[PDB]
Amino acid sequence: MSLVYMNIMMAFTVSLTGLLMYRSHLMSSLLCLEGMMLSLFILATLMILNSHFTLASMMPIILLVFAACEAALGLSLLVMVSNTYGTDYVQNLNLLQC
Amino acid sequence: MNPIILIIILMTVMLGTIIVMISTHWLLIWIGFEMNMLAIIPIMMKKHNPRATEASTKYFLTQSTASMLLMMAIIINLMFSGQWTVMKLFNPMASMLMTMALAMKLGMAPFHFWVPEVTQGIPLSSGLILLTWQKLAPMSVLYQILPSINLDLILTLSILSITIGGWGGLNQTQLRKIMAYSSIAHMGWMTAVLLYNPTMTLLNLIIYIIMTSTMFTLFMANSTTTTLSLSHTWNKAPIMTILVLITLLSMGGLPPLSGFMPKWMIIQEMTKNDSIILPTLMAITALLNLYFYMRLTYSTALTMFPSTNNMKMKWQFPTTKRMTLLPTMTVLSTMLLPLTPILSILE
Amino acid sequence: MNLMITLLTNFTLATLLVTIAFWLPQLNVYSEKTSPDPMGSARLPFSMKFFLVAITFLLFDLEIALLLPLPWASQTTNLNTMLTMALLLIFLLAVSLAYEWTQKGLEWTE
Amino acid sequence: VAAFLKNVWAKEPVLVASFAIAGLAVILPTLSPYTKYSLMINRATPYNYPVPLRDDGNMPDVPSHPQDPQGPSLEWLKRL
Amino acid sequence: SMMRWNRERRRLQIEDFEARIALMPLLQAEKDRRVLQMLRENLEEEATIMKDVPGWKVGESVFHTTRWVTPMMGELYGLRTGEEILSSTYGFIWYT
Amino acid sequence: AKTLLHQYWDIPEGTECHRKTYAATSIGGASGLVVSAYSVALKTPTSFLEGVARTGRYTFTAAAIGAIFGLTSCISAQVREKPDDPLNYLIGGCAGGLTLGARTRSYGIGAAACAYMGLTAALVKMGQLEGWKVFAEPKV
Amino acid sequence: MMTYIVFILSIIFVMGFVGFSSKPSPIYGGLGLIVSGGVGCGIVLNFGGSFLGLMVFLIYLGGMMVVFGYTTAMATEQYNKVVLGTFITGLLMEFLMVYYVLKDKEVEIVFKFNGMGDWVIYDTGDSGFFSEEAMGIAALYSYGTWLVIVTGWSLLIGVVVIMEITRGN
Amino acid sequence: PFFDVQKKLGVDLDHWMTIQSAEQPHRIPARCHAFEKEWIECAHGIGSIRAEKECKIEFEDFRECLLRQKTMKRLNAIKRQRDKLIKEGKYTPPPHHSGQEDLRP
Amino acid sequence: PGIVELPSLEDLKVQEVKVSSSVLKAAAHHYGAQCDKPNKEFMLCRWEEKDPRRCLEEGKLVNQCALEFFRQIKRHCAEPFTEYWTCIDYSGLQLFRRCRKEQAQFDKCVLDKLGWVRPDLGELSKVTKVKTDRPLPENPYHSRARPEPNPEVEGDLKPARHGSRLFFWTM
Ligand SMILES: CCCCCCCCCCCCCCCCCC(=O)OC[C@H](COP(=O)([O-])OC[C@H](O)COP(=O)([O-])OC[C@H](COC(=O)CCCCCCCCCCCCCCCCC)OC(=O)CCCCCCCCCCCCCCCCC)OC(=O)CCCCCCCCCCCCCCCCC
Ligand SMILES: CCCCCCCCCCCCCCCCCC(=O)OC[C@H](COP(=O)(O)OCCN)OC(=O)CCCCCCCCCCCCCCCCC
Ligand SMILES: CCCCCCCCCCCCCCCCCC(=O)OC[C@H](COP(=O)(O)OCCN)OC(=O)CCCCCCCCCCCCCCCCC
Repeated sequence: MSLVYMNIMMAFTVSLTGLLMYRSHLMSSLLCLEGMMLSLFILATLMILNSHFTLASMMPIILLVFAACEAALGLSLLVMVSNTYGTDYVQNLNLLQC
Repeated sequence: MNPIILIIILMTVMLGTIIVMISTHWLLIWIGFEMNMLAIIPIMMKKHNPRATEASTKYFLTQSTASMLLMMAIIINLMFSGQWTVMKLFNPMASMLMTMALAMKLGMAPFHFWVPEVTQGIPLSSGLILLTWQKLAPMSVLYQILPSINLDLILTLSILSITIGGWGGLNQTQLRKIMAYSSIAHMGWMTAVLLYNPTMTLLNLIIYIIMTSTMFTLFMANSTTTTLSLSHTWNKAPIMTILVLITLLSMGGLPPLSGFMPKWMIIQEMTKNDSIILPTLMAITALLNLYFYMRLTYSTALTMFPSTNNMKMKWQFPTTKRMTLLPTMTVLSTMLLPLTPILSILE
Repeated sequence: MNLMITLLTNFTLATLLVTIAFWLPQLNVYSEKTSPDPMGSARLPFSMKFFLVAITFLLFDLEIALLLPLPWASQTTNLNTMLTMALLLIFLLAVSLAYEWTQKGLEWTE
Repeated sequence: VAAFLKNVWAKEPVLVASFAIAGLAVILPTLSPYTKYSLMINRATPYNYPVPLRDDGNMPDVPSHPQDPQGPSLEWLKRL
Repeated sequence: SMMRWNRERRRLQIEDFEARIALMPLLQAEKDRRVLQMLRENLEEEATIMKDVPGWKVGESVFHTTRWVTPMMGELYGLRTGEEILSSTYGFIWYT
Repeated sequence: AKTLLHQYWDIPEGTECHRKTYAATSIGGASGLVVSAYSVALKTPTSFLEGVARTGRYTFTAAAIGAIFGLTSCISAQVREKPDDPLNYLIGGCAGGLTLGARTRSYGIGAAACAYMGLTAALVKMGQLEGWKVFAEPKV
Repeated sequence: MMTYIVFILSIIFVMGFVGFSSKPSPIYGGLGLIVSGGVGCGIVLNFGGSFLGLMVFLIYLGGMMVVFGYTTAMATEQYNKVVLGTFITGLLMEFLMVYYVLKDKEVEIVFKFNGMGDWVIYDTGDSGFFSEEAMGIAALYSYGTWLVIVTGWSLLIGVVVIMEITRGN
Repeated sequence: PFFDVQKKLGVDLDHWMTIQSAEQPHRIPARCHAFEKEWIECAHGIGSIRAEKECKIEFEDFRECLLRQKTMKRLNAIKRQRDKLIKEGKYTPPPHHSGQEDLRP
Repeated sequence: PGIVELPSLEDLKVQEVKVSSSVLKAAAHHYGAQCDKPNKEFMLCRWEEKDPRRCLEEGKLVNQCALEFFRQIKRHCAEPFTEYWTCIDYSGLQLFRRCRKEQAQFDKCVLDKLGWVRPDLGELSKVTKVKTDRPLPENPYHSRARPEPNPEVEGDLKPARHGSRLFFWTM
């Protein structure tokens, strides 16, 4: 298939493995999650423009809006963790081991 | 929480699951999962302690990862089919990604690693919603894509869920983690029979939701989250020990109880398809789930652990908690095996 | 293509003026300065209210993103449905504003 | 109900103007004689090519030429 | 004022669209002969290039159907120069 | 690693000992790398050197189990001249169990791994013989 | 070179993700995702997605990543080998993909991929006096009624949900 | 559980965006409208198991319309052999493949 | 698969309308009024055959009828037409509304010397009927045979023989 689709899929997998290998910050995890969402937006957009499938052109905007709402929810969770420990470090989120 | 806001948020949880169940477009499937997660996050943060914020953060991260893998599976389906019908997928890569996404949303092993934490971090009612209502939408999507689900992948997920949910509950003393590892093992049982007969998948899901709702309703009616506080129930309310006895013997699949009903039927549908080793090892691994159920019945009904003195004050008050459908769910989780051929209503 | 030329010219003029502004007084040899804030050394206190107005911006901006195809949407032949859903989206932005109002979310940055 | 209106018009006239403009925007397209013409103009606008019909022999309401009398006319739009 | 002027602008839009409609059969005939010209040129040059290659059928359709498929961009401008490729595939996107 | 098991089963029993031994060694090495990957995943080592030491230990342990399994099974099928016989994989599984006990430096684990892995390898041979399906395709 | 430009932008796009997947700090991570959003927007714009590209700017970058940078600015107090090694690793993996598919005109990571420029697969016609992408987005109000209902309900629920969980009571 | 509420009530909540061959604004066709119409009208009602083997040809034509893998592979072959014969000196382009001929209309 | 059938380059030779787009836009309404019939025959053939290779000759008739349109302008009214398409040609959007007096002079000269009436607002967008002698394409999509459907359900529903037949249950 098309050569640009390779790069958009590979970008999704790069942001996946960034989201699947944390360092310390929860914000870096949220950024990897939104990089995944951005790559999904780009790939859906290039297909829908490429196929001239007219009614799915509203689809990526929906894919934006919901997920950005999702992002807002994630930011609030980070802030609540940041209102508990002072930082957003994921190693402070370990009370549920016992 | 404001009760009007609580009602609107719970109707939004239900509306997300309904939009997953009734829609014919993959974007509306993804939208229903997004709406379900977005509305269920405040139900988990109902009490505002750091454990609920940690549980909601872990739940958000796993369900958001699953939603993004779901949308990548949808987008690859759009690549290789040009359409959006919620049916079989037209690429094994999209099938693998959607099976991974739904195994994450169900918390099947080895994506189980959020289920015992999050259930421990949230209250018992939100744990009831997580372990019963949050299974219905991904099992519906698995119900509709079973022409494209790889056999080896879903059976590996099934046996790994049954074994890990067996060995996980053997070390536990918290009741919510016990119900969570029980959840993992039962989801393994439900997806092991998905490609063979999905009616028995629906049967196992309904019987599991009845038994789980019975156990969480008993845990709420007695205000018990640990084994050792459940062991004070005989000195407070001796009927509840008999109820947790018969319901924990039913969740272990001991006949003549109703929880013997699914797994037997599952074996009954896996030997027709000439699989003998697999339901045998599944049923042998279910003895682990039975073992920690028997541990709880020894702690609660069949012996009497020592109580404290302040229990004498709690004798002077009856339970004013709304035990909604608790006799109904107790009957329907124990005495239902003579009505086993009712399962054809799920065909 | 003309747009890419124009963006490159604007970026090049901006980078040129920034390089000139950062390196024209560096040619002077003025002195080396030692120089050993209202807050003394205290950590940045988080305010919940700035985060609430930023999230309220994001949510109303998503509602704006839904509202943006209206000048093209008015050209449809299903005008009753288009008008109903347009008034419904502006009404849901208004209901989000009213719920943000009446639960004290717009307070001390009103 | 009249004292409430003067009270909120003295205290919060921005919100009174807001709910008044919003209420007019809601109810007034269902009361206007020109709302029919918006639909009529949007369906009179030819974005597409008017793909012709194969003449079978019995279509007296379909013209053979654009300057034929039968067919949809737009004198209502030229006049208004 | 906006009522009168937008109604006149809609009448002007309909006049422009009717001019477009009246010109479209000439443009469609020219476009059909244009794309068949380019495909026949590509077919003849494919015939005079792909002679050494074993088992090559010149003009072999990749579709099992015998229906006319609308030609792709690379099917028309694949053998031509990259300047015509750019001026036929990014020009409207890049035009100002 | 689906082709690993196929190139293990493609050689007939008691015929080519070296490539059977190498195929079982490679299958054990793949399984040991899987165990090593999940082990350094869920349990963080204190260093990179400790992590690769755990990885090499588990990989060499499982590879030695596979090597001595395939060697003992093929030599038993050679000297007994019985290729379709699950007693050969019984002795091979017990040899791999003694290998696991020597790697864990303990005799009780060795006898347990002998018994259970010998029964497991006998069951795998019987499933190869009578066509037992564990991932059975849906037929009805 | 200019016939490959969308592909070239995609390369920068992948490099941009290796900018923040290596996770140097959430602030440089936000900067890398902003640059990635701009170049992926350019990819969208070079197919004719003008409205969708300006949604990448206005709503993703100008709306959402502003809130990411804003929230990040209210954490991580203002003043690696792992980031450097992962960055050069992703760089080398992407340029090895580039080298393979440019010397072979075919590659196969998971699927087969052509090595020509992606201009080849476009359409050779016109849309008349409209943009097809614009009319398909404008049909959100005519054809997308249920989609508008569930989207607006999710946004209203999102406002309510943020005001619940951020209250702390 | 696909509770088919849309067919039970007769409402169209999401069938309109489901296929490319559906009703589109201003009757804009998809680039693979005809192939998808043929694949759907082949595969309609006969079930998916019979559709995978009795309608494979229309599905292959439709997938090859969508992704153009055979077309791009054929253009790769022609362009690669063409540049190889340019390198060998055995081929020269015509004037109408160099831009010297004042195009048609 | 099979070999695609392209027509020869001789089958694509026709006398081209080598005028600019403002010349075409200035003459557009009279072109739609006068060159109605072969244009609509061609576009009927073009939407029915779904193949340009089955539509060449009618297309040539379009390119035959356009030229006879322009010669009949070039013989009689070259000055008002030139003065009108130049003014149409000035505008970057080629507005009709900027050029109403040159339009009025061109319409006056054409209606006097040729009797052509300019079409009113609404007329050129009508759906017209076309009487052709070419046949209707019976399979314009070149569709092959469709598969036979599965056999439907018929017969009155009898009860289940011995009930569920589940292991020991008699009902
Ligand atoms: C003029 C118009 C009006 C005309 C009226 C005509 C009638 C007048 C009399 C009205 C009353 C009629 C009653 C129904 C008809 C007779 C049904 C019957 O006896 O079936 C025998 C049934 C089958 O034996 P059969 O000799 O082949 O059939 C004789 C007839 O042809 C049976 O006929 P069939 O072949 O058509 O039967 C169909 C099928 C026949 O059965 C089968 O095809 C085999 C499958 C049966 C279920 C096996 C499940 C095994 C696993 C679970 C075991 C649970 C634990 C056992 C009990 C523990 C303690 C509660 O039935 C079922 O599958 C339904 C399940 C069994 C329900 C039987 C009716 C119970 C109603 C009262 C319940 C009270 C509690 C009972 C104990 C709870 C367990 C049932 O026997 C058993 O399954 C053994 C267990 C006994 C069942 C209950 C017996 C009913 C009377 C109970 C009175 C004592 C209550 C003491 C206090 C409460 C318990 C502590
Ligand atoms: C093919 C199948 C398709 C689908 C079929 C239908 C599936 C239905 C699945 C139902 C799942 C129900 C999940 C629980 C109910 C949802 C709301 C909830 O959790 O309510 C609990 C409520 C909260 O009150 P609160 O005050 O917060 O409690 C804490 C005390 N301080 O109140 C309490 O805490 C009070 C304690 C009692 C609450 C128990 C409510 C149980 C209701 C469900 C019964 C079981 C399901 C129905 C039967 C099976 C149907 C398949
Ligand atoms: C039906 C059409 C569509 C309607 C929805 C869309 C409207 C568009 C505008 C959206 C506005 C969104 C936010 C509105 C929130 C209203 C509630 C409110 O603000 O109550 C609090 C306020 C007292 O103010 P306070 O709490 O102190 O806040 C600081 C400012 N002083 O209390 C007040 O100030 C009292 C204000 C309420 C009474 C207003 C009456 C206006 C009457 C206008 C004419 C009739 C209009 C009929 C339409 C329906 C009216 C209900």
